[PDB]
Amino acid sequence: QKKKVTVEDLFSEDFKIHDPEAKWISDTEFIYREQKGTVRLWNVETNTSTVLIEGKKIESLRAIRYEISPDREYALFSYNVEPIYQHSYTGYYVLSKIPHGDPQSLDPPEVSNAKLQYAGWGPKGQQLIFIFENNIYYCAHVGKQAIRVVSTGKEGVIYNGLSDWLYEEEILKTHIAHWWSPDGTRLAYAAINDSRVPIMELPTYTGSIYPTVKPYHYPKAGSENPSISLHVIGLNGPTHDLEMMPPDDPRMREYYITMVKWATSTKVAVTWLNRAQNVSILTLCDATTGVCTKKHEDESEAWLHRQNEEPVFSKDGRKFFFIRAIPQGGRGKFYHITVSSSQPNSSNDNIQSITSGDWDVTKILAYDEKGNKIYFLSTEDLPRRRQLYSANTVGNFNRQCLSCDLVENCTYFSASFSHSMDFFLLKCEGPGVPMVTVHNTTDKKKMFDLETNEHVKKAINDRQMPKVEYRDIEIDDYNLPMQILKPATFTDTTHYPLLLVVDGTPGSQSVAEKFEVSWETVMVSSHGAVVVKCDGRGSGFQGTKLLHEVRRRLGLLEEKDQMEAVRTMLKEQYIDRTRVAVFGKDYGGYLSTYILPAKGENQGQTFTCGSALSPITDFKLYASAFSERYLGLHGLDNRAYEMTKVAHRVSALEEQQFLIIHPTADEKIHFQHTAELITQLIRGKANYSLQIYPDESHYFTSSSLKQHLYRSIINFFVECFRI
Amino acid sequence: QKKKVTVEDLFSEDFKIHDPEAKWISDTEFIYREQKGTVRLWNVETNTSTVLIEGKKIESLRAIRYEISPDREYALFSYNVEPIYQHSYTGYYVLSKIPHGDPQSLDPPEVSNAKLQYAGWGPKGQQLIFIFENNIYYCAHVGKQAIRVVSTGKEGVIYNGLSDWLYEEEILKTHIAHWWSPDGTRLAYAAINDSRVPIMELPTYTGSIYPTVKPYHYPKAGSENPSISLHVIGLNGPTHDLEMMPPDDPRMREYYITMVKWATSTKVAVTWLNRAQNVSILTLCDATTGVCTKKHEDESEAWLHRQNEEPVFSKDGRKFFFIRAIPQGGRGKFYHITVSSSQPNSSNDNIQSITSGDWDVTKILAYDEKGNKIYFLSTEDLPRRRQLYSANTVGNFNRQCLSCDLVENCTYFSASFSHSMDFFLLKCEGPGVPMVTVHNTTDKKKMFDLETNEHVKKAINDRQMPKVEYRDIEIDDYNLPMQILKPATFTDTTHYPLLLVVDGTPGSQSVAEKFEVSWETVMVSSHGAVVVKCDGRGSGFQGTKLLHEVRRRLGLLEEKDQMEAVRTMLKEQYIDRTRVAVFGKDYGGYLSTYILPAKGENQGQTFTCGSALSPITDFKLYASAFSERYLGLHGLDNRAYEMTKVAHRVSALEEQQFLIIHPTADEKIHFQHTAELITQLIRGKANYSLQIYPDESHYFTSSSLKQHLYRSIINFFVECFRI
Ligand SMILES: *[C@@H]1O[C@H](CO)[C@@H](O[C@@H]2O[C@H](CO)[C@@H](O[C@@H]3O[C@H](CO)[C@@H](O[C@H]4O[C@H](CO)[C@@H](O)[C@H](O)[C@@H]4O)[C@H](O)[C@@H]3O)[C@H](O)[C@H]2NC(C)=O)[C@H](O)[C@H]1NC(C)=O
Ligand SMILES: *[C@H]1O[C@H](CO)[C@@H](O[C@H]2O[C@H](CO)[C@@H](O[C@H]3O[C@H](CO)[C@@H](O[C@@H]4O[C@H](CO)[C@@H](O)[C@H](O)[C@@H]4O)[C@H](O)[C@@H]3O)[C@H](O)[C@H]2NC(C)=O)[C@H](O)[C@H]1NC(C)=O
Ligand SMILES: *[C@@H]1O[C@H](CO)[C@@H](O[C@@H]2O[C@H](CO)[C@@H](O[C@@H]3O[C@H](CO)[C@@H](O)[C@H](O)[C@@H]3O)[C@H](O)[C@H]2NC(C)=O)[C@H](O)[C@H]1NC(C)=O
Ligand SMILES: *[C@H]1O[C@H](CO)[C@@H](O[C@@H]2O[C@H](CO)[C@@H](O[C@@H]3O[C@H](CO)[C@@H](O)[C@H](O)[C@@H]3O)[C@H](O)[C@H]2NC(C)=O)[C@H](O)[C@H]1NC(C)=O
Ligand SMILES: *[C@H]1O[C@H](CO)[C@@H](O[C@@H]2O[C@H](CO)[C@@H](O[C@@H]3O[C@H](CO)[C@@H](O)[C@H](O)[C@@H]3O)[C@H](O)[C@H]2NC(C)=O)[C@H](O)[C@H]1NC(C)=O
Ligand SMILES: *[C@H]1O[C@H](CO)[C@@H](O[C@@H]2O[C@H](CO)[C@@H](O[C@@H]3O[C@H](CO)[C@@H](O)[C@H](O)[C@@H]3O)[C@H](O)[C@H]2NC(C)=O)[C@H](O)[C@H]1NC(C)=O
Ligand SMILES: *[C@H]1O[C@H](CO)[C@@H](O[C@@H]2O[C@H](CO)[C@@H](O[C@@H]3O[C@H](CO)[C@@H](O)[C@H](O)[C@@H]3O)[C@H](O)[C@H]2NC(C)=O)[C@H](O)[C@H]1NC(C)=O
Ligand SMILES: *[C@H]1O[C@H](CO)[C@@H](O[C@H]2O[C@H](CO)[C@@H](O[C@H]3O[C@H](CO)[C@@H](O)[C@H](O)[C@@H]3O)[C@H](O)[C@H]2NC(C)=O)[C@H](O)[C@H]1NC(C)=O
Ligand SMILES: *[C@@H]1O[C@H](CO)[C@@H](O[C@@H]2O[C@H](CO)[C@@H](O)[C@H](O)[C@H]2NC(C)=O)[C@H](O)[C@H]1NC(C)=O
Ligand SMILES: *[C@H]1O[C@H](CO)[C@@H](O[C@@H]2O[C@H](CO)[C@@H](O)[C@H](O)[C@H]2NC(C)=O)[C@H](O)[C@H]1NC(C)=O
Ligand SMILES: *[C@H]1O[C@H](CO)[C@@H](O[C@@H]2O[C@H](CO)[C@@H](O)[C@H](O)[C@H]2NC(C)=O)[C@H](O)[C@H]1NC(C)=O
Ligand SMILES: *[C@H]1O[C@H](CO)[C@@H](O[C@@H]2O[C@H](CO)[C@@H](O)[C@H](O)[C@H]2NC(C)=O)[C@H](O)[C@H]1NC(C)=O
Repeated sequence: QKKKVTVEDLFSEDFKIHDPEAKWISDTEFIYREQKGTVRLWNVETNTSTVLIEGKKIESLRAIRYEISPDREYALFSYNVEPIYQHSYTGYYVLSKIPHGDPQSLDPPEVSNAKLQYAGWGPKGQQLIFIFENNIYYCAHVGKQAIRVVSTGKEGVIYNGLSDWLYEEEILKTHIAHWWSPDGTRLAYAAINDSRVPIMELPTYTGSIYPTVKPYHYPKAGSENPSISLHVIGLNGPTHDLEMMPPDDPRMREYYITMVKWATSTKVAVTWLNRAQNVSILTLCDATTGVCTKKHEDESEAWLHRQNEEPVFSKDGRKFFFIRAIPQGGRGKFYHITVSSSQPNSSNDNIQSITSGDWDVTKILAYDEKGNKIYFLSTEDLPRRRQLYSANTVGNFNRQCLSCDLVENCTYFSASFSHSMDFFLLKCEGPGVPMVTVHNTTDKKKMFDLETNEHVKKAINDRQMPKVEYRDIEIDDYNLPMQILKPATFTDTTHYPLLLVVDGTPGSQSVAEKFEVSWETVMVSSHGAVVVKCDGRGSGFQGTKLLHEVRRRLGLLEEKDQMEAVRTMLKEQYIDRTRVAVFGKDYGGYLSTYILPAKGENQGQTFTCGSALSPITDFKLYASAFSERYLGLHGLDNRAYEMTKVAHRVSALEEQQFLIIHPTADEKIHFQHTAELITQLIRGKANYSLQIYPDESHYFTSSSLKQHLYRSIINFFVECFRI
Repeated sequence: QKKKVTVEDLFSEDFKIHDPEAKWISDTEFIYREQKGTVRLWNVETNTSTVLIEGKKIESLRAIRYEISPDREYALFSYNVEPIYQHSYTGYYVLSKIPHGDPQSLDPPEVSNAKLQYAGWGPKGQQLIFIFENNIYYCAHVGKQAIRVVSTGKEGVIYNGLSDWLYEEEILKTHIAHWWSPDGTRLAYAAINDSRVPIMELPTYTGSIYPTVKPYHYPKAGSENPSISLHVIGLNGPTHDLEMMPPDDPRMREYYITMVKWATSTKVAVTWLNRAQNVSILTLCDATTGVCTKKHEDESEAWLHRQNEEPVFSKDGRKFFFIRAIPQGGRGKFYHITVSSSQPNSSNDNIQSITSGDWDVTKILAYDEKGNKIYFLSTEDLPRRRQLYSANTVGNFNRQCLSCDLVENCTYFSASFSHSMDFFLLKCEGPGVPMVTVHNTTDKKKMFDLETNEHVKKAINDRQMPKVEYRDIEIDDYNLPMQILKPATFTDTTHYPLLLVVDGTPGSQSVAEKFEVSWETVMVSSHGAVVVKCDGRGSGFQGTKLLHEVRRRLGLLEEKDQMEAVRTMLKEQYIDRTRVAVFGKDYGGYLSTYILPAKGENQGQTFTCGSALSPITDFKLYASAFSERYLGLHGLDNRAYEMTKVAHRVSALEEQQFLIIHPTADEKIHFQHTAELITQLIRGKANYSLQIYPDESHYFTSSSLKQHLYRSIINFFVECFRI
């Protein structure tokens, strides 16, 4: 009847969602970040959305990033930013006054127009720091000249203020590794030493006539990890730099610092996780002593999970709210909020959780000390959803679900409260087209809409959007969610081809009510096929027990859980056994290539064709922090790294078409994996096909490229599908 | 009716030809190298084939190579752990006495069980040398301890006695670069300096956890070439090392030494070719003076060809027989034998050729000074054949064709004469199953058979061998030969798919009556398809004019010549326009990917699918010696390297399937080419498919691998063929 979703549509200015990136500045107003060019400043109390910056950003060579100072008198702009790893704000930095006019290059002292690794504003006034060649420079006053506060930096070897590869990609999940005290007087920063970490060479084939390798420190499983230390310096006066000394538990001689936050302007909280990732230690250090005191500690049989977890302290640095796994009677433990006094005394804990049940809390948003309110997101509704809740810090702990069925057509949520909990920004993300709204904490009434994305709502309604469907299945005391997407003009007579899209990274979640549109949408819409996603054991958001089911068995269970979801889908009559395919990327590529068998024996050849994008195929060749977490430390050969090798599985492979896609200069999952895999396919005399992306990184931060990628992928399955 | 030729057959112990590798030791007997294990020693005069070595070679960890000493009292052996046998004479060597028993490791002085880069026997006695870490060691007596005669060697940078990459692959065509004087008193050796040659890094993805690149000197077009010098040392007494000084012709400031041979035990012949390869200088040097004297010189407009050409001298070092291009009236010049006195005096040449015509002489085999006989191979019969001839060095120069229709069922030939021309070994090579015979020079009578390969003759007769067919076509004053292979059970009703197999390396020859069986045979036999080969301009064995037609036009003409051969084949009715495919490897892969167009416009899409194995795609990235030879020197940008880029052609590509096969650690044609090519396929939004061979070299010296290769190739075409 009307237009099917096509790839062009995917990259259409029509289907582009616009995130206002709203951010509170006070307890009465939020930034009202770019509406579609200009940057405003809404004032919820008395609708006064002033103008802070305008389409003069386009002027500054389309500054990719920008940040208004605290005193709201300047703005920090970055342009010609080039991406490094996951997230890497690293380009040219310019400063300008709030209304408009007169930009200025932010360069270190004595150096000309040079790229910076990071800029960003301080907490108070217009203080700011910027990192150049791994050294931290500071400027209190905008006119003041920069001062090199820390100078032990050494490009690619000694990082301070920013993460090294492993810290950004695996252990800290951010490139930023420094933290200002609340009063902007002291600055805490991690100092990472990759000096003794092995160096991986990345192959190049396109640069000059004689391409050369790009080296960088990357620790494979078992090798030496980056050595880290936490430091703090004064931002006024001689600045005495002090290192925050770590605990002692002999079960913490090799560790990662996974979390650091200021409890007050004198004390800073730190979580110390040991390399084996089975022992954790929360700590309060004196930013003037360097003495850290144990404030709690956890240990697990498998591996500690969710360790970047930031605690919420009471303005007086007194008691605080953390969140961890608590037994929850039977059926593993779940993540819930917990309370402890500021000065936990050696004997026992102040232990006592605020929430409980067989559901996980996923994010503490705020603590209203003036009474008993603690806002957060949870899976209490359905693990596939995200609702905003609130509980009483006192007596009862009654949970009131603020979102739940408010602003309908969407059940996935994110939100932030004003600097007084009064109001809060609330964003959808699904199931319906995403949007941003504003409410007053108490009332819960939509004070107004910030972004509705009508463009998108229109365009979507002009297309045969796929039809969603959730069908919890189950193995053992576990129920595995699994959403199935149907062609939208789905009947029951016709038989459709099955496309299993598997991720399966332990801890992640593939079945959720978020709003997404990718090449999968195109496959369902434009080429009419049903896609199936399922979250087996190892999945997150369903308690420790489920999660840890894959310990030292990476890729074994998930093969069964996935095959079981395929089988139950094969039983239906609106799907024909002959056209079954599988796809997966990253850890998903591993599972993807792991799942190309034949169930039973007489009933062989379950899949027709499969594909893996940047597949990991040997955890011996993968990042320490990841492999060791699920298979335990290597060295003395934990011999879990042997049976998990996907090589053992390709031995089968009889008639399936195998398409491997892999960007050549992949810094996360080295092309080395794909290379080793193909070697096996060759010895095993199997048939494969490779598509390469010469000198390309792991992420695909190019609409142009991402597009080509998708097209390639759809062109593969769509082929081994039509008959 | 009976078995079709299959891949298994190809690698069957049944279809394996056995080359006795017969080699004369005197004027009455040849080695009778391995009959199928044991090594004998036939005595043609009185049938006495003694036994020199036996299946005791299998003993010595299956020595891959072996060589009996001159005094026939010892035997050199060589094996390779991690078996791979190009024949870079590198591995572990052992010495043993002629009958049998007691092997001994040949290691340098003071070093233990270590690999050697080369061994080999001297001319007289049992003298021998061996190269270790690019230094030459000498042992006169078997018991004598080695002496490091030359010690300026530096692994991978300073080679002496052996070629560096470029010298082995392109300019000398051998890894061996040393030559003993006839009397074993003086030793000449090339000293190659790659010190200032750029170093190419080869990507590795499989070795250790952290793969690393493998570096080595490789000169791309325009870069600095290896610097060479010729040296001579005495093998008895203090050994004064002397360098043979090169000429002066300012048109020889940058040169390659392409040929060196001893004229006597005091004089050595050297051919000096300049980098541009358009000026050549034959020279006689005094192995005791170092003074080289011009003895002749050639220059061409295009490029000199066949420069490794060794001259044949009269026992008294007097007059000699060379072979070069001589005008031959009209229609270019052809290669024929030439005579000159030993001491050519400055004025004019002793010039006067012995043979002439529109055919090429391809190899001087011997000179019988006792009269007037000069034996050689030629294309005088048909360029697609090789017959043994003879001519009179005196008065007439009458050519008598010794082979021609002798031992029928085969017209391709190779041969060698005893150390007195009396008898001669004669080997087939085609068209019928290969074999080795023995005749007495005068008589021409088959004294007996040395190797008949009945196994093969049997097995072949049990199979539906493809049917051969030659069909000279023509463009301009040139007739382009083109053999076509038919399915053997070929009718005329049925329509067959066309498989154009193109090589096209300038100077080479693809259409010849040699006996070959590869995946092409399987394609014709087992999958019934007709393959077509054609030799357009640039081909060899048909005079200078034809050859040089491609100068600075690499890939242009050959596209037309090839397309024309395809068209004339398309006209037939036993072939259907719908299933036309093309394949090529190396320079053939270049042409292969160059030929994926549509003739005319309305009659587009000439090919359905094509494939290129290790395709060169940019002569700027190829070996200097090769590119510069056909496109002229680079540097000041000869801008022929731009239009020849295959990139310009892939722009078309609309519906064809493109399968690129490339071994990753290819040292001859860098994977870099395939990488650059794919980048273009991506920008041009074309469809391709890559098959890689992780860490594999360029050659495929593994039956196991070679097999997988073939299978892969047949599996591709056979697919886009069946309907
Ligand atoms: C890698 O790919 C190879 C081909 O690209 C695969 O080889 C085929 O493997 C099958 C099964 O092992 C072989 O048996 C087949 O049996 C079928 C009937 O039983 C035949 O199919 C019929 O229809 C096809 C449709 O195209 C026709 O082409 C065919 O002529 C026939 O009439 C098959 O042809 C064949 O008998 C088959 O021989 C193989 N095919 C070919 C041409 O290689 C291989 O399995 C894959 N994996 C590996 C190498 O292990
Ligand atoms: C500051 O906060 C304001 C809070 O009101 C905000 O205004 C928002 O609220 C009003 C009303 O609550 C929204 O009203 C709009 O939408 C409704 C329903 O679509 C319309 O109602 C009816 O429309 C019919 C037409 O069929 C008309 O005939 C009826 O008389 C009736 O009005 C309204 O007409 C109106 O369009 C308003 O949309 C909403 N604002 C947004 C866009 O979110 C203020 O916007 C805000 N101050 C600023 C700076 O705008
Ligand atoms: C790369 O491969 C893709 C598919 O693997 C090629 O796409 C195909 O291109 C044709 C036309 O170029 C599409 O249209 C066809 O039109 C005829 C009408 O004459 C019709 O009979 C066919 O049914 C077909 O619709 C074809 O649909 C399309 N295939 C798909 C579904 O993608 C592409 O041409 C190749 N090279 C490129 C990208 O240029
Ligand atoms: C990672 O970065 C740190 C700095 O954050 C590096 O520190 C340097 O470590 C070397 C040792 O490898 C020190 O040199 C040694 O000094 C001692 C003096 O006691 C001397 O005996 C040795 O011969 C050697 O010279 C160096 O002083 C130190 N840099 C300074 C001055 O702070 C560290 O090496 C890197 N990785 C690690 C943990 O080794
Ligand atoms: C969390 O994982 C760590 C890492 O395995 C566990 O710690 C222990 O690590 C040490 C490594 O020094 C292992 O010690 C071994 O103990 C045996 C005892 O006979 C000794 O003979 C060996 O020489 C070696 O010292 C030990 O295997 C390992 N413990 C475990 C889990 O087996 C830590 O205990 C784990 N925590 C839990 C219970 O989750
Ligand atoms: C949640 O609320 C939205 C509104 O914010 C709902 O929008 C409605 O979406 C349906 C799609 O099923 C629209 O239907 C279409 O109407 C047009 C009328 O021109 C017709 O041409 C199409 O064939 C189709 O029937 C409907 O117009 C729209 N309602 C309006 C007018 O606002 C939405 O359905 C709800 N859930 C979601 C996200 O689907
Ligand atoms: C390739 O190999 C040769 C040897 O066969 C290299 O010879 C070395 O050349 C360097 C110059 O690049 C010499 O060093 C210089 O020596 C002069 C002597 O007066 C001195 O004044 C300079 O300060 C410098 O040290 C070096 O002596 C020589 N090696 C020896 C001792 O034999 C040659 O350099 C390599 N390729 C080329 C042409 O550079
Ligand atoms: C030394 O030289 C001998 C001289 O010929 C070898 O003999 C060979 O030649 C004879 C005849 O010329 C062959 O005759 C037999 O085979 C043919 C083949 O069909 C028959 O038609 C004929 O009736 C004979 O039966 C020998 O077979 C042939 N021998 C070989 C193997 O070549 C003689 O063999 C050789 N000395 C040795 C060591 O055998
Ligand atoms: C190969 O041919 C030679 C001739 O070169 C044969 O030997 C004699 O040749 C002369 C001609 O110069 C004849 O007059 C003799 O009659 C030949 N010998 C005889 C009687 O056969 C020789 O026999 C052949 N091969 C060998 C040397 O065995
Ligand atoms: C957020 O919006 C609601 C409007 O519905 C406000 O609620 C009123 O608050 C006053 C207290 O200042 C009460 O006395 C009224 O009874 C409330 N109105 C009613 C009847 O709903 C609220 O004031 C707004 N923001 C906040 C938190 O004050
Ligand atoms: C063979 O080629 C060389 C170079 O290509 C010719 O020598 C000259 O080399 C210089 C480089 O310094 C060029 O500038 C000249 O243009 C070259 N001469 C020519 C061909 O114009 C050499 O003469 C060539 N031989 C011939 C005549 O073909
Ligand atoms: C060349 O001669 C051989 C003899 O060595 C011929 O052999 C015959 O080959 C056919 C194959 O078509 C077989 O059917 C016959 O049985 C063979 N003859 C016998 C019985 O020996 C051969 O035909 C000729 N050409 C080639 C190489 O095929």
